[PDB]
Amino acid sequence: KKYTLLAKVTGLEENPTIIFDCSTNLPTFRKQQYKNVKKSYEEFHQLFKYLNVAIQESFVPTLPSAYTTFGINSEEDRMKVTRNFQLWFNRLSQDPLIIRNEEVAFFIESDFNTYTPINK
Repeated sequence: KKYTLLAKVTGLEENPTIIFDCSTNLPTFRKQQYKNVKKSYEEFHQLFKYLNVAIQESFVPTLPSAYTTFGINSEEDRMKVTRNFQLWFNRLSQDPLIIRNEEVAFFIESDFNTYTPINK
């Protein structure tokens, strides 16, 4: 009965890339299954910055630390950062008012490294 947004962070690659699959039934999306979505950290910052000021009635989860995300040096670091982005996606998906915002869809569906908000 509920709208759902399920992200599975599958890996990472200045401006690191976060790789994830996405499953949703939200009518704001073009389709339902997305595989190997690639988003740069700066695109995440753009989405957070929009949501933080656009949805002030909700708590928008703070992004994983840029310092630790940009500072990956061990495979252990890589796993910890992967888990951090997984936790971020999980908390985002748990707010039904946030996932209804079409900027979430535009972020996920736009070309790698191109997302800035459509809405002002």
